[PDB]
Amino acid sequence: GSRRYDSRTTIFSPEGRLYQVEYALESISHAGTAIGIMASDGIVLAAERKVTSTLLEQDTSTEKLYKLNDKIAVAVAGLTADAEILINTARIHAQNYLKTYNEDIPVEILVRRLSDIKQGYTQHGGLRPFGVSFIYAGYDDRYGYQLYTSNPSGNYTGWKAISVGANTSAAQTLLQMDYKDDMKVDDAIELALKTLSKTTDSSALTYDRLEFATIRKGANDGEVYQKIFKPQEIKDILVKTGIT
Amino acid sequence: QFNPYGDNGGTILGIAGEDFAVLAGDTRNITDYSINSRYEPKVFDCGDNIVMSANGFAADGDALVKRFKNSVKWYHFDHNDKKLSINSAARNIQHLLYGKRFFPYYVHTII
Amino acid sequence: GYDRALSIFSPDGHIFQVEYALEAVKRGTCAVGVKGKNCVVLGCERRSTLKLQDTRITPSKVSKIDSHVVLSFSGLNADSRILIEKARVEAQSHRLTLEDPVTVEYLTRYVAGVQQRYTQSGGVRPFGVSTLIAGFDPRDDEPKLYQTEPSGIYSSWSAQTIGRNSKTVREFLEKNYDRKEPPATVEECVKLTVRSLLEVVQTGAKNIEITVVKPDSDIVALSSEEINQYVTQIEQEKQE
Amino acid sequence: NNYDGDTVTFSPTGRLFQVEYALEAIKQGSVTVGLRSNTHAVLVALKRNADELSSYQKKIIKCDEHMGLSLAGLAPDARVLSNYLRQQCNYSSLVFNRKLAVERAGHLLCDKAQKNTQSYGGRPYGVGLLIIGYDKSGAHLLEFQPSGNVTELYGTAIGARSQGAKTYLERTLDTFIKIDGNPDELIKAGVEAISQSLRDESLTVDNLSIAIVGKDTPFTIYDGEAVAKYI
Amino acid sequence: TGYDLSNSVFSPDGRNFQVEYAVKAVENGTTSIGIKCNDGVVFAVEKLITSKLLVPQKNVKIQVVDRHIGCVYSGLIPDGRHLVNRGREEAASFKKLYKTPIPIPAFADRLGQYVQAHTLYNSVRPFGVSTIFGGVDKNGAHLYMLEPSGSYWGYKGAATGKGRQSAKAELEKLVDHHPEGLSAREAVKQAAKIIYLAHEDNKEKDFELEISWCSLSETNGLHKFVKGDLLQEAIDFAQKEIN
Amino acid sequence: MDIILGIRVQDSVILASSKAVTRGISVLKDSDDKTRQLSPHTLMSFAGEAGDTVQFAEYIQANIQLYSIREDYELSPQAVSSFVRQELAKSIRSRRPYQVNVLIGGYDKKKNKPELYQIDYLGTKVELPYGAHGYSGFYTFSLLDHHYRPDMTTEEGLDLLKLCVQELEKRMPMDFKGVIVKIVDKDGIRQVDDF
Amino acid sequence: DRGVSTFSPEGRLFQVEYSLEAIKLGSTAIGIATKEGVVLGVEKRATSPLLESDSIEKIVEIDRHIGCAMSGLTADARSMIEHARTAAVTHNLYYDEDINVESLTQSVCDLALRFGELMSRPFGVALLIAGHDADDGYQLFHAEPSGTFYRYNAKAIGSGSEGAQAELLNEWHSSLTLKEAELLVLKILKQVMEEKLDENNAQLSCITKQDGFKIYDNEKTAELIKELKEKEAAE
Amino acid sequence: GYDRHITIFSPEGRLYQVEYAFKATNQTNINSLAVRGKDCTVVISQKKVPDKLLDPTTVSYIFCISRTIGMVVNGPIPDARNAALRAKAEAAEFRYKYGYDMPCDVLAKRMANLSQIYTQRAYMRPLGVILTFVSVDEELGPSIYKTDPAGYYVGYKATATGPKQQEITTNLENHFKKSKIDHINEESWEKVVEFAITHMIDALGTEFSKNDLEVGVATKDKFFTLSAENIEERLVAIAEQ
Amino acid sequence: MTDRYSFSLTTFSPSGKLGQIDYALTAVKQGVTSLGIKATNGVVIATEKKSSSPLAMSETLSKVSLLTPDIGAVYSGMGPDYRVLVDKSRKVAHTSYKRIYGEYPPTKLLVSEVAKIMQEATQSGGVRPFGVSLLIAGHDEFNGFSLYQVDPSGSYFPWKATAIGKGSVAAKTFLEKRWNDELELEDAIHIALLTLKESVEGEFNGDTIELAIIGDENPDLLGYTGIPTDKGPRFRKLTSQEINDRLEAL
Ligand SMILES: [Mg+2]
Ligand SMILES: [Mg+2]
Repeated sequence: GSRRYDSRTTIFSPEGRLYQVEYALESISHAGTAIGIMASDGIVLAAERKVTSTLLEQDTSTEKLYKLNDKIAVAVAGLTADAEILINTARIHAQNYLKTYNEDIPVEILVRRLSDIKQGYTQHGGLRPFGVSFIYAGYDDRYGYQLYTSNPSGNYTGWKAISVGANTSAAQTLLQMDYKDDMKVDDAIELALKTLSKTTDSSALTYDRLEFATIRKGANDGEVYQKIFKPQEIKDILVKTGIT
Repeated sequence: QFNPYGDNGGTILGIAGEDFAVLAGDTRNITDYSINSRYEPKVFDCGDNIVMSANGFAADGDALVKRFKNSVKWYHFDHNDKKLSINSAARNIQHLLYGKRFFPYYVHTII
Repeated sequence: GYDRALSIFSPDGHIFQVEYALEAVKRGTCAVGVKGKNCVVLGCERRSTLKLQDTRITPSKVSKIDSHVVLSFSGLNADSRILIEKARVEAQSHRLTLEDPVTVEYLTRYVAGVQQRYTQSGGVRPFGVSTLIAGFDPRDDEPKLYQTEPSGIYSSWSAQTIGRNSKTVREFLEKNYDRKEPPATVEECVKLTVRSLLEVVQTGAKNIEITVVKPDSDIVALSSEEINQYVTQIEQEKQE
Repeated sequence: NNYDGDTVTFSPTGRLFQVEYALEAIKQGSVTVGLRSNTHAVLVALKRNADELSSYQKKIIKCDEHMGLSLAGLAPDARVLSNYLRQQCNYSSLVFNRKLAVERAGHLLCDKAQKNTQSYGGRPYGVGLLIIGYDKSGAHLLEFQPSGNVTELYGTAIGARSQGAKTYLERTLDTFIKIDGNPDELIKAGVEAISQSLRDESLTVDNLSIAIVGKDTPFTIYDGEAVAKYI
Repeated sequence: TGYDLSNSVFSPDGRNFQVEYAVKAVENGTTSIGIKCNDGVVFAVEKLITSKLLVPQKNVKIQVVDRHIGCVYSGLIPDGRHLVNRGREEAASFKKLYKTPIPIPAFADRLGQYVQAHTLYNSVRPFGVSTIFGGVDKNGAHLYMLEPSGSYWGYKGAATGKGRQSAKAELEKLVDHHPEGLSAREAVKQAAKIIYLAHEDNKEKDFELEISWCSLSETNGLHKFVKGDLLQEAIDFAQKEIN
Repeated sequence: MDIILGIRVQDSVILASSKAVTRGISVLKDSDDKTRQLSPHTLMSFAGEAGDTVQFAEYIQANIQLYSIREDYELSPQAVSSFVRQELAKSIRSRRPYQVNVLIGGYDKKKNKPELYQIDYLGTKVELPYGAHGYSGFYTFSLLDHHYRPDMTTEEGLDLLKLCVQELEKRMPMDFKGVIVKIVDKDGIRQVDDF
Repeated sequence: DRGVSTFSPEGRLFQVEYSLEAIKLGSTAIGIATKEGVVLGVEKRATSPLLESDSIEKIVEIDRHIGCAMSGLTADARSMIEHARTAAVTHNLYYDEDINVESLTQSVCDLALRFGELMSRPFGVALLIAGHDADDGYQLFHAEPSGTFYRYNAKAIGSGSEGAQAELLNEWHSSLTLKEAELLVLKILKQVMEEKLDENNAQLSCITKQDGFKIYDNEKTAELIKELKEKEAAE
Repeated sequence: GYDRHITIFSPEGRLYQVEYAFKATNQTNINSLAVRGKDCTVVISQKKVPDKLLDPTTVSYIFCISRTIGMVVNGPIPDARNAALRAKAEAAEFRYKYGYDMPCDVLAKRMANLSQIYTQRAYMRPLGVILTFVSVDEELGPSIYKTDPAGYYVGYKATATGPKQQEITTNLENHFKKSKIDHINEESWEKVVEFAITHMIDALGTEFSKNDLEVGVATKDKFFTLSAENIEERLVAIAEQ
Repeated sequence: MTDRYSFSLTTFSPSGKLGQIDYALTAVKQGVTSLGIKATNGVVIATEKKSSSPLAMSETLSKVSLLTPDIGAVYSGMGPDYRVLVDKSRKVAHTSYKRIYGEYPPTKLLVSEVAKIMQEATQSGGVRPFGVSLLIAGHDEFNGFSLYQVDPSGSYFPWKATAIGKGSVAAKTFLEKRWNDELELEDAIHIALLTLKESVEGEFNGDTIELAIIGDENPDLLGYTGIPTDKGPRFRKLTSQEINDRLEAL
């Protein structure tokens, strides 16, 4: 019958790896680089759009950076359509928690459930895994500012600074060299932009090839603000850190 | 309004001696003030030296006996023709009866 | 629904998907359990290439299943979360119906049953995880340590190790663990657990996690400095 | 070859290889014989043991007071098919107060077997059955193959080396079909038939299995010391 | 290649090879025929006597559907039984909702659609039978033959199985000698004759003859098996005609 | 079963619950504890239909204990009360609803405050300085309306509780057999053995 | 690939034959039926010396009058044992009696072929089921993943089964006492085991009508091992 | 190469099973033609009964889908009858749900959608048939809509299907270049049937007897087929031209 | 029966490619050119009507479809796949938006629902991806005019102007030379007609070209009067004559 055409998406290789997870990770290694950096007073997410065109409408464009709620954002590396499926699931999950407990969802709890959904696709059902790696940036009143990543295996880990997509090996070396614990948000902004500048496969890093966002305590005391940067605001911060 | 029960009268009687037992019953079957039959047997040989009567609403009584007789047959099939002891029969009938706990067989049973 | 028999027999009588699940366990970071006279210590390796990691928030390798039992593992991290969640639910369910917390053997038997089930159900692959489950039964001071594997067999151990280079550290435990005289204290037990990992690890830094469990729901994870004190003591003692 | 992967595939010459492979398990099974007169129907079977410490596997299974069968091949598949028969015999008695005709039992087995030869995921049954019975039209003997084909016969045999017994019954037909009102002479004829399938091994007390059904004879099985009479 | 390993796959020339292989099972079977007459239909089949041990008259192949339809088939016998069971459900359901017994053209399409359904998926195999069937309804007599593809047409006469070529040639001569019509009684005799002629292509073992008929005048539009004297008379006519 | 009271003072929540269990014409038990510890700093008392009270309370206790293990963290009393209210609001439109009224007393260690929530069986939640379920509120609310102060100590809360229990013992038709009193504060939950 | 329910050209189910190969790799189990009871014994085979061998549980109670030993993929046995216990207890509930040993075995064997694309594969474990009932006395059965079960006077399964069965074929006779059977199980396990047999790497059990199913202490077995080396020394 | 066995894309973005289904369409070696008049729609198809044992009245590839809609099929009869039964069910259900007769173009779209699904879901094969639906629609007037195994459909002035379709197509093209209109300018369907037969004769280069054709006609509120006698009447009239 | 294809037919290859999506895009490459251009006061979408037979009536086959009163779509690739996406697109606009908020969805959210439908054909059991790329043009009160491209993978991008299909590489280059942020709708239409001529070798007129706009509200196309705040559809299909009138000024 149909058994003939089944690729068996959820089996081990003789070395004990999941082929489809490995191949999904190979797909992600060609996507635009996304970087996350955590400071004591905020978080930075910065991501490279994959070689754009001059006719693309950038201000209404969103391919890398998404809002999950008022306190949690994600940077995406992989198939955007796969990512949107997961993002909407995560948005609903956050709202269910708020409805149940009357408290905003703690960051790890949102991350765990999304990673469990990905894990499920590697173990049962015979469907292809999601070709997506996430960087989660968020705040809650237990751990403060937090960075996590998840990938198609549904494994997640926490970071002071991390990258996903293209050139993560080079990016991770550069982050390790310059990162320090007492670092502030404005220092992390410069670090993220400079790391992308050195690792990019493009001729030069310009405002039109970027998405940028911060999560800051910047407001009226003990309250957290998510700023997704408009194209002109990315252009300014590129001049202000001497990259263009 | 449909009432799924009736009453067919009749009286049954079981007595145990030292090395024997008897099960007796009248053969009249009735509804209200009418006689349906002057000879409608009510006590049955079910095999394995067991006799049974399920008295009251005769449709339920017949259904139960039928199910128990069938249970003796399958007891032989499933357990290499072992004889069904009277204590084992009694316990089996409890499950046949309690299985319809929320829509009972309207009978008083004696084996 | 997806129904395919992924775990099946091959001509030599082996189930390859279960054996390949074992290969995944071999690639996992090393884990070790040693039971003292009135304690159990679970030690875990953390990889050396993960700096810039935030240790405040990153998933710890030793998990409380209830207040008196812990679980560690080697293999796929994502797979282990599914086993830990089920174990946590079963432990609360056990307290709800029996009015008593699970024994360590009961909890182990539950997890291993779940592991076995996934080796002969349609449409699923086995777990790429082996576990060490340690703790104390309610109102009992005898320490317990069990091991489970992808196939679903489980058993009790005086001391055991799983994951990469476990052959080496099992070798060490087999010639340093005396059954007639188990580690008599918490200090002694931890030291033997750290000694065994220094055979395989690299640095006594954030590369070693240690969780101690004592009778009557007394479980605590050691800090870097406390663990580092043990490493310093062991280096100096090996100068002859 | 390229066409024997499953039951749902014809070969280029119109064969069903999984069904033919199921027929092969019947050929490896121990021999069993059936034959009938106008008053009685008889089964005889050679039972097989694992070694000298083991029991001899039972070949004969009762389906009702008036019907039963013997098997050759996968014994668990006989258990499944005889159970279905038992329920069908039982349904007929409970609902219609009617003893299931042997011919009807044959049709019901055929249709049940056939469903597993035309759908993906299934496999054919790996057992052959000889059904005997006595109903409103007298004695009957049926042969069932897991291809679905059921045949009514005076006598037959299935299992390894059954061609000897089959040849013998074909030569003896005119004589045994007339053994009426003499159950013992009909059985002796069946034991003669099965002896033509023996090579090296011979009939012993825990080797031989015999069953009979007839005019005033409920389906009954004889094993052990109850068959000594015929050795 | 590999276009023939799985049902419902089109080959590069638009064929379904699994259905063509199912036809091989049909061609391997015994000969069956149907003859249409003035007010009815006649069916006949060759039954190979494998061994003397087969009880004569007791392995009936021709099957009835409802009270007015006869069916016969060649190929895998169990597939035929499966198809007739489905036909009986279709006839009962029609009768239940519409009161009138199912007309023959209506019945033909019910079987046709069900046989065609088994050429649509790889999870089933095609039927390994060709079925000849018909009967009498409110519009008179109808005779049909249905292939493993699900294809069916109406017929003046029909044949299938191993001796189909001889039978077809023989049926065509019948239609020529008797152009204004054939009675139900000559049709019974002619069916015996044709099965006997068709049995030369299977001369190995000898055989048993089975005949059935539905006729307005002769059976009141009900399906009946030809038995006893009328069958013996048909056997004689056949014997006399071959020599 | 019958009476449950709660009062939040300066630094603690005091819960008092009657001890009688009464079936028909017989008092079956005079030492029943109508409470479950949900977490180290959260206590739930309950009253309502028989069987359902304890079944509901233990089901809640199991879920909060499951949460605590999974996150290695104690949910705030506000979060527990919202979870409990949702279960009751879910239940009121079930085939057979839980007929249970509860008081939840907790000390919020993050805010350093005691908190008292009253939730009826429909899922009607309110945060109050003092609360009660059933007929007990008809006698005790006016006492508490008079005497209660927000800066009261634990000892003052217990004396105010004595007035309430005395009024109930005087005017209530039923013999509820005294109360078990429990205090929830920063150090956890403890039982006042002499009341 | 191919279907899980495929017949080979010789008329055998591939998966069932392959599961029999996994059973050949199992540790040895021996059973011996006498008129005074049935003895069940097994090789424990701890894979490392730090494994606490009394946690190796290859002999199992099904009911007071029925015990069972296993060999092969022993994790597969747990759901079979669970079914057996439920079948024995359920029978007692429906019938106020003990269930026959053969009916219990048949119930376990009905699970065997319920695999396909039901469970995904056959069981990779064989059982020896020993017990007593009033109609047929003391009984030993060999339950296989083919769904077939044979009654035996004596039977060995697992890796040492070829050599052990040859030995049982000589030693078994209808008048064996229970004590003689115990010694005989120890002797034959001693022969086929790789390591030297002691009270920690082998285990005994039995079922008698009077006392039901018992797993022997290590001290009770230790005494029986000493008794056996003394028997062999005397000629 | 198992991309050739089910409806998934080949490396060149083709669906081979759909293409092979288009080839099954010609297996019967019948040619059909449809044209529109002022007040009617006519379809003609060749009829071939090679076997003398067949009842020729049951040999047909024209179907009465509803009282207003007719359908001619090019392809094997089993797939044709499958399509016909479904279309009958769809047309009747539409009338029940929406209270008016299902239009010809709307049925065509519906049947094309089912066919699209067979090109996208693996478990279903395409039907190896082309379906030409005709009617006189109460809104659109005379209508011809044709559906194929790719799930494609469109309306036609006139159309032709079968192995010798191109011969007929170019013949029809050359006629509408002369006339410069969308239809056959004629009152009676009889003369439109005569036009259709005339132009099939001239394009195929063959003569037809009354048993060589089958004819369907759609007029306002009914579609019907012609008997062999009605066709003979039509053939006679052509001969006198 | 039963659909027993409960497994994915699109899977990752060792290089990380999803083969079926790549092949679907190849089907789109071979399709007839379509394009869209955004102006200050409207949007235009256009494509060639590549008629299959001269006997076919090409106005019975629309490549440009109204999805909502202010949203339209065009495609390149497989037509039948497009036709069923339009059915589902029209329906999801009602079930997941209009029946909830009592108003039509904004362009980006309808595009998002179509995208989801297309993503699912790439992961769900027993299906292949859709062999089309869509251009979806629309207007809504709070976002103004917009133009989106949706691909077989489910990805979608906002464009100032773009082309898809056969001659898309040259057409995109042609559009980059001509586009600016001050274009009025009539200029955008004129550029749309110029761009499309480059890819049409045959006849080029109001009967071979299909063109639609999102522009001003058309109160004449509303069907009723009385409710002053209902002002009519912004979607409008240009007639054959309207296109011919603009080809003389070309
Ligand atoms: Mg309230
Ligand atoms: Mg398909």
